[PDB]
Amino acid sequence: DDSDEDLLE
Amino acid sequence: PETLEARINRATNPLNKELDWASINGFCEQLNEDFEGPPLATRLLAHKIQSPQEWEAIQALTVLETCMKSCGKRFHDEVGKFRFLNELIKVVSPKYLGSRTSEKVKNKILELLYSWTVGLPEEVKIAEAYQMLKKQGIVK
Repeated sequence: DDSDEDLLE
Repeated sequence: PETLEARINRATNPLNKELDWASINGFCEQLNEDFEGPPLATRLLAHKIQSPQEWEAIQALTVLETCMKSCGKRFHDEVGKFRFLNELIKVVSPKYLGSRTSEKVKNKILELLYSWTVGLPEEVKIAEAYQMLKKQGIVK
């Protein structure tokens, strides 16, 4: 599966 | 066989006088076994790693180091999501948990991140997470 959180910046 | 929870609880037990390889490697073995092992492993590890009990977190990072070396496209892929990587960023970063995390724990995470950028170049999110930290001045 390809979905994910945003990178925490 | 024993559950991921049981393994990781033994492998990271802050009562441990030394590294428990049976449990460490048994964790890697078990997450590899069940379809949904890797995303669970990664959830369990992220919690142990963020422990205020340093020996618990340190042993967790050793489990993570170990299973990254031993397992994986499925494990490598889960660790290589922002879903996991964000939890490491929390621990090393002064904006988040970094202020109350030992230098040992943070240095271990940063080492591990560097080593995966070199060793697993296909996981571009690990690499992106690392140069973000480097751009922020958290590494070098």
